[PDB]
Amino acid sequence: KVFERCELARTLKRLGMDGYRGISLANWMCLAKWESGYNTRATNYNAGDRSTDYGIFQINSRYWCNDGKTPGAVNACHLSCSALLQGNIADAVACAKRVVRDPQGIRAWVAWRNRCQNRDVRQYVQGCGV
Amino acid sequence: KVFERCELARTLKRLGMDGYRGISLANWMCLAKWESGYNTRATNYNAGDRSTDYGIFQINSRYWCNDGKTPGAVNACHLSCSALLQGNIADAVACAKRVVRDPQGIRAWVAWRNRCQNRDVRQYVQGCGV
Amino acid sequence: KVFERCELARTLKRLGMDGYRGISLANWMCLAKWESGYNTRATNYNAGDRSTDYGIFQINSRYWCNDGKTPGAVNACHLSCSALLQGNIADAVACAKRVVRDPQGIRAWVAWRNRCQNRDVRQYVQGCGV
Amino acid sequence: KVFERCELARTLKRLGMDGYRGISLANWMCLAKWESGYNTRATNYNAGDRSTDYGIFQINSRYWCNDGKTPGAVNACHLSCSALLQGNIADAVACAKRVVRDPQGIRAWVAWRNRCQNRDVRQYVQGCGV
Amino acid sequence: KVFERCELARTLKRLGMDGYRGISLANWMCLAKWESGYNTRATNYNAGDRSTDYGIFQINSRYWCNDGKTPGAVNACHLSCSALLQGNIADAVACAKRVVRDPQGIRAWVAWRNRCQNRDVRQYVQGCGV
Amino acid sequence: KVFERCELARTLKRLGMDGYRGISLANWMCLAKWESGYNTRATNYNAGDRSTDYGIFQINSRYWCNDGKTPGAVNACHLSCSALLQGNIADAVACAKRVVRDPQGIRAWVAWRNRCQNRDVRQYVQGCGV
Amino acid sequence: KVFERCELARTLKRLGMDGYRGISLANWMCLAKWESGYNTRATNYNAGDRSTDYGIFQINSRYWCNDGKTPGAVNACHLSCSALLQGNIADAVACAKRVVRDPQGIRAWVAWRNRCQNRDVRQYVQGCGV
Amino acid sequence: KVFERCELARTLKRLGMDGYRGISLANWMCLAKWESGYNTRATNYNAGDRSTDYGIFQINSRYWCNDGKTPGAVNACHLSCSALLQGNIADAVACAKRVVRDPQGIRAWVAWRNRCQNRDVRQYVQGCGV
Amino acid sequence: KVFERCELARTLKRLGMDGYRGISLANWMCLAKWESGYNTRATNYNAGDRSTDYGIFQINSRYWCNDGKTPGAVNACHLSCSALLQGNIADAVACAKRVVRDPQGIRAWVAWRNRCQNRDVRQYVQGCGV
Repeated sequence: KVFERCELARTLKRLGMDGYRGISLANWMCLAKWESGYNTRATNYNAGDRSTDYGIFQINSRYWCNDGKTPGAVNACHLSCSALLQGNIADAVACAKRVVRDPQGIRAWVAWRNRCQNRDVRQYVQGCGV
Repeated sequence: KVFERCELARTLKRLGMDGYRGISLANWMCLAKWESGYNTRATNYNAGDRSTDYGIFQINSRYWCNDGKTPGAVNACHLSCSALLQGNIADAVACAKRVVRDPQGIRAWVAWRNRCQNRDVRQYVQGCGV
Repeated sequence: KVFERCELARTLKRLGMDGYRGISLANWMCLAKWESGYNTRATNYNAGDRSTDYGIFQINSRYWCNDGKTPGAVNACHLSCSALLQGNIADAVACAKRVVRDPQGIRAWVAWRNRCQNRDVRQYVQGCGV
Repeated sequence: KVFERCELARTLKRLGMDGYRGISLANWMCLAKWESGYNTRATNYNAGDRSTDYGIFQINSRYWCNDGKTPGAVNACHLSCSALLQGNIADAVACAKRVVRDPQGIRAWVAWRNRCQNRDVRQYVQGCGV
Repeated sequence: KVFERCELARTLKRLGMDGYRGISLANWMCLAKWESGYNTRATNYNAGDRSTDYGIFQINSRYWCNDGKTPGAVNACHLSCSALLQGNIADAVACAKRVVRDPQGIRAWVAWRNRCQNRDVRQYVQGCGV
Repeated sequence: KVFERCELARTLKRLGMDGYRGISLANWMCLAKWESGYNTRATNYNAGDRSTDYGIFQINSRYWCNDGKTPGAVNACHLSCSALLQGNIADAVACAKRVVRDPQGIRAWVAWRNRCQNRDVRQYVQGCGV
Repeated sequence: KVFERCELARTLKRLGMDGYRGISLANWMCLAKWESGYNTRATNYNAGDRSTDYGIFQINSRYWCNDGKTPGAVNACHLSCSALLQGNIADAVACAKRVVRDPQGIRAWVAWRNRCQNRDVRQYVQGCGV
Repeated sequence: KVFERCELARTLKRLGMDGYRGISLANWMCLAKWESGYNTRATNYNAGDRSTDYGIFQINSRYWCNDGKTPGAVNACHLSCSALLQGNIADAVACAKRVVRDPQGIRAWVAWRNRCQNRDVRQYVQGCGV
Repeated sequence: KVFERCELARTLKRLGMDGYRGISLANWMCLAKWESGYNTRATNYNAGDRSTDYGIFQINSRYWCNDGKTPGAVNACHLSCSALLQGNIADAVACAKRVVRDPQGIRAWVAWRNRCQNRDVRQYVQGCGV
């Protein structure tokens, strides 16, 4: 028997949660491969009120670029005049007899098992409990 | 028997949750492969009121680019004059005899099993409980 | 027998939930492959009132670009003069004898099983409980 | 026998839920492949009142682009002069002898089984319960 | 026998739900493939009153573009002068001897089974219960 | 029996959580390979109020670049005139007889198992408990 | 029996958590390989209020670069005129008969097991407890 | 029995946590290989209020570079005119008959096991406890 | 029995944590190989308020470089005119019949085990405890 009685108080004006605006979860995972890279800000834990962050506060830019006006026989396969961009330029240009991405192989992800769990995600106010 | 009695109080004016605006969940997962990369801000945990963030607060840009006016025989397969863009430029251009993406292979995802679970996602206020 | 009696109070003016505006769920998943990348903001957990975020607060841009006026024999297969865009430019241009995407393979997703579960998604106020 | 009696109070003025505007669900899933990427904001959990977010607060843009006026023999297969766009430009242009997308393969999704479940999605107020 | 008696109160003025404006559901799923990507805002959980969001608060744009006036032999297969658009430009242009989309393959979705379930979606107020 | 009685107080004016704006989770993982690199800020833990960070506070740039005007026979496979960009330029250009990425191999991810767990993610206020 | 009674006080005006804006988690992991390198700031722990950091406070740059105007037979495979960029330039250019990345090998990730766990992630205020 | 009674005080005005803006976690790991190098600032522990750091406070740069105007037969495979960049230039250029990265070998990551754990991540205020 | 009673005080006005903005963790690891080198600042422990650090306070640079204008037969495989860069230039250029990186070997990471742990990460204020 976890407890005979609670007997918390002889008087009380309230018990419980007012204005609960919180967001709760159990975002745990069980996998074989994760790719979360290629970002401009990442995994930064900032505790405290009135936090602030800026990628670029101010940029007074004037800009000229020329990838053209080329009178030559062959200009090909080229990324050029890229600028003022906040983010990732990935696999931008490819020139090939054959291009492939992520071929999944022969019998390459077979018979893999997961047995992962949690008991509860609970936010509560109780006079006595277990 | 978890408890003989609750006997919490001799007087009370309320018990429970007022104005509950919270969002609860159990977003746990069981998988073999996850790809969540290629972002401009990611996995940043900011505790505290009045938090603020800006990707680019101000940019007074003037800009000229030329990828044309080319009198040459062949200009081909090229990303050019990209600019002022916040995000990801992926697989932008391809020139090939054959192009493929994600071929799924021969017997490449067979007989894989998952047995994953949770008990509850519960936000509550109770006088006594188990 | 979980409990003989509740006997919470001798007097009470209310018990329960007023103005419950919350959104509850069990968004758990069991799968083999997830692709959630290529975003401009992602997985950012901001606790606290009066939070604010801006992708670009202000941009006073003047802009000139030319991908034309080309008197040459062949200008082809090219992404050009892209600008002021917040988001993802993916697989923008392809030039090939053959183009394919996501071929699903031979016997490539066969006999895979899932056995995943949860017990409850419950927001409640009760005097005594189990 | 979970409980002999509830005996919660000798007096009460109410028990239950007033003004319940909440949205409840069990959005759990069991699958083999999920693709939720290519977004401009994603998976951002913002707890707290008076939250605000802007993709672009202000943009005073002046803009000139030219992809034409080309007197050359062949200008072809090209994305050009894209601008001021918030979202995703995917598979925008293709030039090929053959174009295919998502061929589903030979015996490529056969005999796969799911056995996934939940017990309840319940928001309630009860004096005593199990 | 779950309980001998409820005996909740000696006096009561109400029991039940007034003004219930909530929306309840069991949106759980069991499938093999889901594609929910290509959005401009996604999976953002905002708890708290007076939340606000804007895609673009203000844009004072002036704009000139020219994809024409081309005196050349052949201008073809091209997306051009796209602008001020919030959303997705997908598979915009195709030029080919043959174009296909989603061919469903030979015996490619055969004998797949689902056995998924829930017990209840219930919002209730009861004096005692099980 | 964890406790005979709680007997916390003879008088009380409240017990519980007011204005809970916190975000709780169990983001633990069990995997074989993780790639979270290629960022511009990462894993920075900043405790304390009024924290601030800037990627570039101010940049008054004037800029000229030329990758064109080339009268030579063949200019090819080149990234050029990249500038003023905050983020990652990955696999930007490829020129090959064949290009492949992430081939998944023969029997290369087979029979791998996970058995990982947690008991609870719980934020609560209780007079006595276990 | 962990305790006979709590008997904390004869009078009290409150017990619990007000304005909890904290973010809690159990981000522990069990894996075989992690790659978190290639960043511009990393693993910096700054305790104390009013912390500040700048990547580049001010840069008054004037800039000229030329990778063109080349009248020679073959200019190829080259990254050039890169500048004013805060982040990572990885695998920028490749010229080859064959290009591959991350081939996954033969039987190269087979029968690997994880058995990792935690008991709780709990932030709470209780009069007496275990 | 860990304690007969708490008997903390005869009077009290509060017990618990106000304004908790802290971020707690258990980020422990169990693996075989970690690569966290190639950064511009790393593992710097700065205790104390009003901390500040700058990568480059001020740079008044004027700059001219030329990698072109080359009339020679073959200029190839070269990184040139890189400048004013804060971050990592990795694997920038490759010229080869074959290029490979991270081949995963034959039976090279097989039967490896992890059995790692923690008991709790708990921030709390309690009158008496164990 | 760890203690008969706490009997801390006859009067008290508060007990607990106000304004807790701290960030706690258990970042312990168990592995076989770690590579955290190649940085511009590292492992610097600075105790005390008002700490400051600068990579380069001021640089008034004027700069001219030429890697071009080469009329010779073959100029190849060369990093040139690199400048004003704060960070790491790694594996910048490669010219070879074959290039490989990190081949994982034959049976080279097999049967390795970890059994590492911690008991708690706890920040708390309690009248008496164990």
